[PDB]
Amino acid sequence: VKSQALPFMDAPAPLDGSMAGDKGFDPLNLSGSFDIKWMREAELKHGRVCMLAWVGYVAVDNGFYVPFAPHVSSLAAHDAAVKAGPMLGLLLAVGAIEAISYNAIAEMMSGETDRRPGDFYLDPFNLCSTPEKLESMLEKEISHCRLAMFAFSGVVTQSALTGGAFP
Amino acid sequence: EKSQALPFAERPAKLDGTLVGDVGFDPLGLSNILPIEWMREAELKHGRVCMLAVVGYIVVDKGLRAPGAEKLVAATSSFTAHDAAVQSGHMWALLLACGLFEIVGAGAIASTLNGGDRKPGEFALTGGFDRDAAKLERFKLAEIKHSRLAMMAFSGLVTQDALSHG
Amino acid sequence: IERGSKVRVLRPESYWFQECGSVATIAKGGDRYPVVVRFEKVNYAGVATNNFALDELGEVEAP
Amino acid sequence: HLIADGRPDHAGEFVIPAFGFLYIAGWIGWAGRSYLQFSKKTDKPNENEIIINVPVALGMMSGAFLWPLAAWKELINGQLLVPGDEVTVSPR
Amino acid sequence: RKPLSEYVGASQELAAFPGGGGKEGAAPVPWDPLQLSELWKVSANNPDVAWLREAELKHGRMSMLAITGVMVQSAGIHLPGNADISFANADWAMAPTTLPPAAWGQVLFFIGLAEGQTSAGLFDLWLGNTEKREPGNLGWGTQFLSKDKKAADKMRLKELKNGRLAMLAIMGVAFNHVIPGALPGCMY
Amino acid sequence: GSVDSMIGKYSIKGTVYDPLDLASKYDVNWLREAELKHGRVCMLAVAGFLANDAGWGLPGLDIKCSSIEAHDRMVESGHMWALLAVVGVCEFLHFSVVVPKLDGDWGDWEPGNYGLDPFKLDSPSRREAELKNGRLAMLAFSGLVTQAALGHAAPY
Amino acid sequence: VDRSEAADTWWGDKDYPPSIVLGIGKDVPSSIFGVTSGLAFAIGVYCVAQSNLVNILSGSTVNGFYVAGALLVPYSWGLHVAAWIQKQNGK
Ligand code: CLA
Ligand SMILES: CC(=O)O[C@H]1CC(C)(C)C(=C=C/C(C)=C/C=C/C(C)=C/C=C/C=C(C)/C=C/C=C(\C)C(=O)C[C@@]23O[C@]2(C)C[C@@H](O)CC3(C)C)[C@](C)(O)C1
Ligand SMILES: CC1=C(C#C/C(C)=C/C=C/C(C)=C/C=C/C=C(C)/C=C/C=C(C)/C=C/[C@@]23O[C@]2(C)C[C@@H](O)CC3(C)C)C(C)(C)C[C@H](O)C1
Repeated sequence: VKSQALPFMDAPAPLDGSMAGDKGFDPLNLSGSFDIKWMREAELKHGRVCMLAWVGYVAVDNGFYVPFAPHVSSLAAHDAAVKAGPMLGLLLAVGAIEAISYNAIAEMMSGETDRRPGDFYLDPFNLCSTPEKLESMLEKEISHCRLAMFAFSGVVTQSALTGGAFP
Repeated sequence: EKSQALPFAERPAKLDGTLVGDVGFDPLGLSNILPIEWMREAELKHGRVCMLAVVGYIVVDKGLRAPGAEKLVAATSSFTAHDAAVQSGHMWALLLACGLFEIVGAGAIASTLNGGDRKPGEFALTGGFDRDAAKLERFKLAEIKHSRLAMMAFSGLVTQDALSHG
Repeated sequence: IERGSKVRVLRPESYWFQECGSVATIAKGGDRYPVVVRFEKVNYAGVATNNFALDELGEVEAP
Repeated sequence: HLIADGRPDHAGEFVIPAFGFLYIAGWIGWAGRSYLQFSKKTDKPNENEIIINVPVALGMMSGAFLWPLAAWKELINGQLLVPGDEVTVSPR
Repeated sequence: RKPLSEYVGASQELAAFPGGGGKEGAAPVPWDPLQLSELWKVSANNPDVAWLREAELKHGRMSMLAITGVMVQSAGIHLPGNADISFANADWAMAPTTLPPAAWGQVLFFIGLAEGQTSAGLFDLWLGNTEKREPGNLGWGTQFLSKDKKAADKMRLKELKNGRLAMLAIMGVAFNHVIPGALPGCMY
Repeated sequence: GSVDSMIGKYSIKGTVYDPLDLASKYDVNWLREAELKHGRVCMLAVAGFLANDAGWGLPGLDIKCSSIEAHDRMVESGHMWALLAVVGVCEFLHFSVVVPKLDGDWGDWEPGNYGLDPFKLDSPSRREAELKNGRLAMLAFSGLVTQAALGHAAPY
Repeated sequence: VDRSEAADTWWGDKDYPPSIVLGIGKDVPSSIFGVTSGLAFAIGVYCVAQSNLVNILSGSTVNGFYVAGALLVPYSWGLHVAAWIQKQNGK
């Protein structure tokens, strides 16, 4: 309806309180423009990557390392790991998951499967049993996704700027 | 019939008093060519930009600095503060903030051109002054008059400062 | 269409397809192609006449 | 070596002979077409095709000198290009 | 389709003789020796008189701006300049060759935007369908046309005559700039 | 819209001065408008010619030159460009009000009535004086320029 | 794709294409299409000029960003045709 976070206009058509984190924030009609399931999957994927990125950046800068590491600050750790080699192995490992994700996205958007975006059915302890748990955890996940996007953007920009300690 | 501002000149077709501040002043007739909602949003935006710009110019010229701006090493005459600030890279922050707000501005003008019924320049940022519709209309006409004054005020201020080259 | 009339042939396989001919005779019942159109442009065989049905002819000028 | 590229320095090589031939060939074709238009209305067009009516053939040949204006006039009046809905066509 | 006779193009200059019968700068009939206006009857491939009038007015307007630019530029009048740009060049043929691309790059691409944004239904004009488009009526300053039919026709006729004259002038100076000696007595 | 119902006839004799009969050949209101504008421009022009030749000052000016040859040098200096801009704006306003009117219907614009009347000094005799002074200014400025361009100068 | 599973995209009886031809962008408005097309044209022509016209290309100077941005010029053409199609379809 008349959107939240832009109280002088209405949220685009897809935003109708259907999905988690729907604060009615899409002023440009950029999700009524193109399918919002793809948009939500992209949002979730960005958020997960940035959660992992922030926590890994902080750990490496604090001093967390592997049995054989270059033992370098997390800024130059990209170049060090690439020159060592295992970063390309990480590329292959994530490429396997990304090709399976190509498949999953195709079925989800075509309609062969009733898959929610960013839902790989990874629930070992059944932490989302009842629907109330499902929406609560999806809401928390999306809020953390957005906040971690911002967090890693700030961390990496600041590190590339000053080249200082952890903060 | 005949224009309020130009009783010798005929009234423009689109200008009919619906928009506040209308006196039928349009010899060139650009209103009939461009949509009008875009035009009045542009008028509000130009007015607000120049209103804030005059205040910023005078306060920067008088001697007021922002927190930490003393190290921006400007000539303190504003006249150079533009070159100094783009060289220091802080005007890119202003550009980013303005683009962040102008995404919403583009969305809002698209909405009112589409049919959302948002009046041009409305952004729901009111300081609790939309209580009465008559007061809101009076304030809107105040804003449009102050805009029409402030555009030319900034023009005169910057042109005189440039002729001085101080 | 009418005897002594100029008619454009509309049969696709005719040598005179989309061309004019003078009607000389229209027969009664019987013939599936009652009209007898006479041309002046001999086909490959040499004949300048052929029988057509009313639907395969369109008048251009009347007698 | 004749330079046929359209430069006016070497116009006499092709451009002026080209215009001369185009005028002459138009004269020829217009004389032929106009005589055919005359003969088709004759009582015996088939015999007129062989035996040329020379008195009017000379007239058509002479009158074809102004073919570009005559052809343009026939074009505008629509008496040059028969509508295709009136030309024999083989079953596609 | 609307015929040529209803268009504001008649010129008294052609029908200026004993028995011409022209008045107010307009001849009783339009001029068309090679009947190009009426060529659409032969085939639809050709443009209609609507397209032809649109092209005529476009050529006239462009040629008038062009000849005015030629005259002013060759007269020595030039704009202010900076270290980046110098507008001092009398030769009107190579004047655009010598100014920064933003300069001519903003002349072009904005001429290109306008010619293309104003052009809506020009193919309907080609097919002679002026349902919602008058040829030459881009909407630029149409308010200044007199409401009287006579005055409006007079004004449009003045426009057409000036456009044709300027087309002749600009092409004369062009065809004596290239192929020298075409237009005798030309200043440029 | 006719010459008969207009101010500016011969004063004493009262007849209309149109020997060549040019009133009927063009819109009479346009004739009146252009006559008034020409008279006003020539009034200003002869006054300015006299002042600049006198050496009457010009607030904030730099160069001193005779009015006969001042045109080229002020064009070079750049003041005449600004004068052209101001005149162009004013005459574009007059374009907008008058042109949509030639050979047409002057709605009510009274040829020559620019509404520039703050002091309330309008009157019929003053309009007649305006027209007569404008015409004599035209002829006088013609004499001024023709005589100045041929040497003879000063009070002429 | 088979003969059956294929959209009815023929439009010879109508004045403009159906929006379905645009595929994934069958719902993005004409405003977005036009603005993106204009930005794409400007950016791509800038990249091409900076790569081969303002500078001389070479093994040591070929720039990947300019090369990629060059491909926004045909994308700009497609986007502007799309803008016209959506304007005519009413979106
Ligand atoms: C009456 C004169 C006449 C006219 C107006 C045309 C017209 C045409 N012929 Mg040609 N044609 C003619 C006679 C004529 N033909 C004759 C007699 C023959 C048999 C040899 C041909 C065999 C022929 C072929 C095989 C082809 C054409 C083609 C064409 C077309 C292209 C022009 C060209 O390349 O000509 C080519 C000209 C010739 C091959 C030789 C022409 C013979 C002489 C020189 C001219 C006849 C004049 C005649 C005696 C005049 C009598 C009038 C007098 C009594 C007053 C055009 C429709 C071509 C086509 O279809 O293009 C679309 C094509 O493929 N024609
Ligand atoms: C923008 C907006 O909102 O509203 C605007 C838009 C709108 C409506 C368009 C408006 C307008 C009208 C406009 C702008 C009109 C502009 C008209 C213009 C610019 C008209 C030039 C004619 C030149 C000719 C005929 C030249 C002949 C030239 C000839 C015949 C020559 O002999 C040239 C010559 O070189 C030769 C060949 C030989 C040489 O020896 C030298 C000479 C010099 C002798 C308004 C009213 O302003 C309002
Ligand atoms: C007709 C017409 C128009 C027009 C026009 C045009 C072209 C107008 C041009 C006007 C122009 C160019 C007007 C200059 C004035 C200069 C002045 C006043 C200088 C005084 C200077 C004085 C009094 C100097 C005095 C001194 O030397 C004294 C005496 C002795 C010294 O001790 C002191 C000094 C040095 C100070 C309109 C209105 C634009 C539109 C309408 O549609 C038609």
